[PDB]
Amino acid sequence: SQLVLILGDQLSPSIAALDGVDKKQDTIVLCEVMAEASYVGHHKKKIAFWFSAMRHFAEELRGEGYRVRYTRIDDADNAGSFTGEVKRAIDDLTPSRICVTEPGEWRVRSEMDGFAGAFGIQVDIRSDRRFLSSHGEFRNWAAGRKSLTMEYFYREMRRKTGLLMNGEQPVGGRWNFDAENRQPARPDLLRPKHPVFAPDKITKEVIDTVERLFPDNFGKLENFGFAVTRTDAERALSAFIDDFLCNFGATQDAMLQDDPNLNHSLLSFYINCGLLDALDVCKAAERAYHEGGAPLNAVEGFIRQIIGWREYMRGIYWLAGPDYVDSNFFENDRSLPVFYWTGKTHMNCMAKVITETIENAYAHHIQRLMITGNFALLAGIDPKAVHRWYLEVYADAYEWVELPNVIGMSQFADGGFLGTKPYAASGNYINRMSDYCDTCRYDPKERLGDNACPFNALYWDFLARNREKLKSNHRLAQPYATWARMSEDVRHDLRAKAAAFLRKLDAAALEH
Ligand SMILES: Cc1cc2nc3c(=O)[nH]c(=O)nc-3n(C[C@H](O)[C@H](O)[C@H](O)COP(=O)(O)OP(=O)(O)OC[C@H]3O[C@@H](n4cnc5c(N)ncnc54)[C@H](O)[C@@H]3O)c2cc1C
Ligand code: SF4
Repeated sequence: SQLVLILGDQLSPSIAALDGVDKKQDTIVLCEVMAEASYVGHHKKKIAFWFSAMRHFAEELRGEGYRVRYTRIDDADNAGSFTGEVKRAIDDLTPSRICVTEPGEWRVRSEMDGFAGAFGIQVDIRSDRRFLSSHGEFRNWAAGRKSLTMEYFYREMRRKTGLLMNGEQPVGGRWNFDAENRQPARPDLLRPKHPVFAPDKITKEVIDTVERLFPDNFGKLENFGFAVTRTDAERALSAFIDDFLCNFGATQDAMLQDDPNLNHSLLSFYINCGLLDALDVCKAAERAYHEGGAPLNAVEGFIRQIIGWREYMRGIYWLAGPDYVDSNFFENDRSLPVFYWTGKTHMNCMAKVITETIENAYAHHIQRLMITGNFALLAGIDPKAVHRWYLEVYADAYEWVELPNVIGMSQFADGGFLGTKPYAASGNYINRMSDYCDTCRYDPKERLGDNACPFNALYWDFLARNREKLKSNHRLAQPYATWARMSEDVRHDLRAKAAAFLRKLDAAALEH
């Protein structure tokens, strides 16, 4: 008989490990196991989402006729590790083999590589076919290139899937419509509200348990609205296609104080644990285009984020190896400011985004990149500490997708390995793309003096102190030219102002 192990982010009835299961003799094993349980950064809503999502999946599998062994977070016998739980399961079920789908984390994959020797039983680790490229295919793709860029890989995924393909030509005569998706947005108070799902009996029980076992963890549990069933996740997909997809590209980079969601889909939490399938989501958007529900620049832009970025990050993560997390191109050692955990900062943009993170366990892409990520980059934060924050505070966070977004795209801590450019930006960018500055005590137009937006001096200081490593970068040529034409006294005053702000950070850090 088989022991079929299914992990917390593999909540799909077509997951590879269920291939060829004998429903009457095999047993599916689901275990609420948290290796980092004592890390208080993990958002309470994320933990509640994990476990509620997993308990509904166990019930769904039983309704399908499977035999399911379930261990809760609060079970007295919970061994606290996948190995310990698999050992407890072997004792009950006396299987002749273990089937499991390859995990999405370096550390968990290695642990499972040890099952065969630790238990003396056959172990079959199956390739996770929810991704379009195997590890080997992606490695061979990268070997033929020398400089990796997402856009090359995306073109290959467009051909492999057929999405928005007319034979071997892209639908509409163009591969990518990003150029049309970059304007700022004014508020639109008729934009519909996003779907929320009231907690059912199982979710309320998880919510109470999380409050009881992680009382001092980051984040609020109030107004938990995540879908936790396959059917409700699809209701969230439907809501996005009917209400927001047609305007998705229009506002893709915009930020608004009173609208935390704009036209984003808010489906990442569901795709990443298996309640939605990535290719099914793209096909839904593609259908919307042919039925006239959305324009091409919006549909292609949406699909590019999933079979382009999301599939690319997965390949980068496995190709870069376990020690990618140690990338530190600029040699930063500064710790993460405590206001990333509290929101208690006078920078209005940072305050609002961190607050939304506290309350919702979600922020949309341009806030992760250009607000909290940009600040950490400019401030010279240790990239590993930035990594820990993003992995812990967002409900769609898993290492394989978060790490290449933090190490590569946001912090440039790999020196540009995945092909992006440095996203350093001054307060002038935030003032154009958002209305955060309108109610901020600081002034985005000032770089010196007590009123000045902190991003302005920090932007120049970042460029100045990293000049040897960045001067050849084409996209920074104009900024470095402007810098070299300032007087020595102006350059000196900008760096002294930046030092004074970094000093405020260091003095607070050397409290705790
Ligand atoms: C510092 C940083 C950390 C990030 N951490 C994560 C993370 O932990 N988990 C995560 O899923 N995404 C992460 N991203 C990518 C992106 O910000 C989120 O996927 C997005 O905000 C999810 O919101 P949404 O579902 O409304 O996406 P939408 O704006 O509706 O985008 C549609 C879908 O495309 C995918 N997608 C879009 N952008 C990216 C991207 N850059 N990389 C991978 N997939 C993408 C997601 O599946 C998303 O659901 C990160 C980006 C940055 C800059
Ligand atoms: S002024 Fe500087 S700090 Fe205040 S909001 Fe605009 S960008 Fe953020």
